[PDB]
Amino acid sequence: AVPPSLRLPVIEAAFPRQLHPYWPKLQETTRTWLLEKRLMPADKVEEYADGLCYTDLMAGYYLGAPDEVLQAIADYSAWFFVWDDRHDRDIVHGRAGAWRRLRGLLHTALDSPGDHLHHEDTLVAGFADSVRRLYAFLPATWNARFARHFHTVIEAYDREFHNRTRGIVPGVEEYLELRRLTFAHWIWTDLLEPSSGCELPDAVRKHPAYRRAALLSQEFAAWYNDLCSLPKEIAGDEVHNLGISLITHHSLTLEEAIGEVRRRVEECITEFLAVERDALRFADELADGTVRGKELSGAVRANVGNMRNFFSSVYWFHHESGRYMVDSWDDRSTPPYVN
Ligand SMILES: [Mg+2]
Ligand SMILES: [Mg+2]
Ligand SMILES: [Mg+2]
Repeated sequence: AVPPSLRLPVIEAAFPRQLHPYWPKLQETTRTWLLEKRLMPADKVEEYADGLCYTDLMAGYYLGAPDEVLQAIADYSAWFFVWDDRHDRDIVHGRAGAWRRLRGLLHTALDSPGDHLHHEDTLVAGFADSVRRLYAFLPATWNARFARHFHTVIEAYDREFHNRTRGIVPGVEEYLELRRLTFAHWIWTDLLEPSSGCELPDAVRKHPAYRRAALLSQEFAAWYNDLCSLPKEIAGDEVHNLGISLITHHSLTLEEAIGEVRRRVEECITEFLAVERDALRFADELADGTVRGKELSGAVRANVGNMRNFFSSVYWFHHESGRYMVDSWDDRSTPPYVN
């Protein structure tokens, strides 16, 4: 039973969950990949890895993706989570020197993953491994776009580092622009393309309906995460959260911020439903009778479909993952899966 303050009746009724048939293998393989790359201690993987439901999230998102593509996505996503934890630990312990170097190593590895497959820092090598595999599905033009988007993500994380060390709480609009990058909105949007096995031309993917649908899907997830991860981010001295920016600047109380974030989350859903019609109508326009048009039509249709899936997958992920179960920790400021 989902708590009233986090419950979204629309998602439960209009957004039915889906699950990739490869998921059972996905869960085990990703777990093994975390062990082989040494991204987590062997006992924390045994204890927490499956309870984190990182593979569950992506398997309910990228439906119709080839197994190898889904695996690379899941491994990358798992790295993304342990990088968020390393980023958090570097801040609380004030390891600015360690962070700046890692930051630099990630930029370089992003451009040439092969050269960093066996780097001394396992976090860098784990990153290089998943990125190299992601670069093997689609032509170089896609890889370049991916790198370009993730270069921005790293800098956003660096910007987050400086804000938390100084104690600066971003403005509500300053946060919303930063949140699009720290949540990696366009990374997950790009990953839709190898999932449908097709790189979309700019004329297609920058179509207003496609753009808006992709955006709204990411905004919902990012903002619902802020709503659900709020208690664990309060206890961990995290300052990057929509609710926190409201309380700090707009002087809203703890309950006023929750309700305010809820309404923004609810708007995303109904706004998505409106543009989803336009996005799917555009998919029907692409099918002009040609083989090419048919391929582009199917890809967009599958992508928009996965944008929809994200809603249900994220929603149930925040109530099934042990990542946010702060109420069951001995030390609320230190998650047990984090080292
Ligand atoms: Mg975090
Ligand atoms: Mg973050
Ligand atoms: Mg969060």
